[PDB]
Amino acid sequence: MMTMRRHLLLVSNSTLHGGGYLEHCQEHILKFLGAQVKRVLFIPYALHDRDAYAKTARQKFEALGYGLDSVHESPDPVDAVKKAEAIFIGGGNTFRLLKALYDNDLIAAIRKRVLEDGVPYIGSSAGTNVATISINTTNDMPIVYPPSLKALELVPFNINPHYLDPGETREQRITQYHEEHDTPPVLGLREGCFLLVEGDKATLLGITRARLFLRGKNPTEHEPGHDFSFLLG
Amino acid sequence: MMTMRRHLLLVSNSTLHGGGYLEHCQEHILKFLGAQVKRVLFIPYALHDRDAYAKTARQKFEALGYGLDSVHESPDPVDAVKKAEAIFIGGGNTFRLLKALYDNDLIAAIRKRVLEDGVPYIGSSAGTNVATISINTTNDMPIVYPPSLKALELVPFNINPHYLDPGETREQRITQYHEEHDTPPVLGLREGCFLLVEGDKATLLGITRARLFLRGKNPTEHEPGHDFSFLLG
Ligand SMILES: [Ca+2]
Ligand SMILES: [Ca+2]
Ligand code: NA
Ligand code: NA
Ligand code: NA
Ligand code: NA
Ligand code: NA
Ligand code: NA
Repeated sequence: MMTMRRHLLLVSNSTLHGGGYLEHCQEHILKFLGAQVKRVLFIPYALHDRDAYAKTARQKFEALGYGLDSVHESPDPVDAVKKAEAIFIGGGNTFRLLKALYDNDLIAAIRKRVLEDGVPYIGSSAGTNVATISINTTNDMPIVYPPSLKALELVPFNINPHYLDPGETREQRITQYHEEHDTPPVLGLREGCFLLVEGDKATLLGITRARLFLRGKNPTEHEPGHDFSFLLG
Repeated sequence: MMTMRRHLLLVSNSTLHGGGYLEHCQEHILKFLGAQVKRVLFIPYALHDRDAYAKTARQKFEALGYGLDSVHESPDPVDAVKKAEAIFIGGGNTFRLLKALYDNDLIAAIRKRVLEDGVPYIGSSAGTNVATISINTTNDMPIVYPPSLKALELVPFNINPHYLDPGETREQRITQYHEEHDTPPVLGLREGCFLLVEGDKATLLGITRARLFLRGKNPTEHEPGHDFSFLLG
């Protein structure tokens, strides 16, 4: 099941304005990866300049004591995922990222490595969206067309990153999704939120609150430290 | 060709805050439809409560002197489009609207009625997006998955409605689209803009400016009255 195998750190936003790349989440990255991970595999596909993206991510991970391989430098991305000790999918355009995961045959390979082999997964922004059941609640523009909005399904609910309190407001847009048939919960992570998933346990971390939307129900609001395990099953 | 057959009125936004539904565009609706049109066929699919939407649109069109039929009350939507004297597609969620046009077999039927038979088409917001080549530059959330982002193709360029001057800014999001291969121009219509297309002529109307994005180029900015015929070919 998920109990001994799933490890996810799902970050809303990579950079606090004025802060460094991954700075506000760096302590929980260290605790999450530990020293049993030596190199992280980065997926840069959400941004167009993958070389510049990978160089940026590498500088930060090397500072934290990890090597960084970018899948876009491997001749065989599936093999790179097969060998990964940890996977980090960064932010950018969520549709570009999801289409690239399908185009490179990485949906099944990443799900396998994370949920079957127990490899830790870090997402930020678009990379948090693609950890979820689907990208239905992204904020991004549909600049390309993936073959489905279904994503890695590492968790069975949706996430709206960089959730924004009151052109439809964010809650209005999420309410329309919940007009659709049988749609799953939508966890609104504000900019300072991250969700740590360890097996069947999920915990809100960071310094901002998260707003939980359920179909047909009034949203319920949740403080850092909040137990979200019930969203997993 | 388009010269004697295409008639489009593409509105960015249906309601100015504080104003009435379609009030800021009502003079150009009257001039566009004339008295040779007696009834308008409404497509309400962008919103969930289609009955309430149709009642709202009908009140406004009846005030302007037109009957209003809603396709969602016809037993055969294709037949309703075949018989329409004019088509109005209103705002709501663009993905819900486009998927519903495909689900109801209306993409080919509306293109035929407008571009081959010369029936006038009015779009607002989501209904302006679906008049274009594709919905790649919508602002809306992907709450459902149409089978393609290709739309009615009544014009060969993209439109970003409710364009917003400086979470990626609007220009940043459009610039990412133009990182993609061979993407067409993106006309940014601000809230007060509408585009009148008559055959091979296109004219910006209203009381706000429009910002034109071309792949690899600095955006060029355009005053009401501006001739956009070059975007059509
Ligand atoms: Ca997003
Ligand atoms: Ca839109
Ligand atoms: Na994004
Ligand atoms: Na694998
Ligand atoms: Na999601
Ligand atoms: Na909309
Ligand atoms: Na037709
Ligand atoms: Na468009």
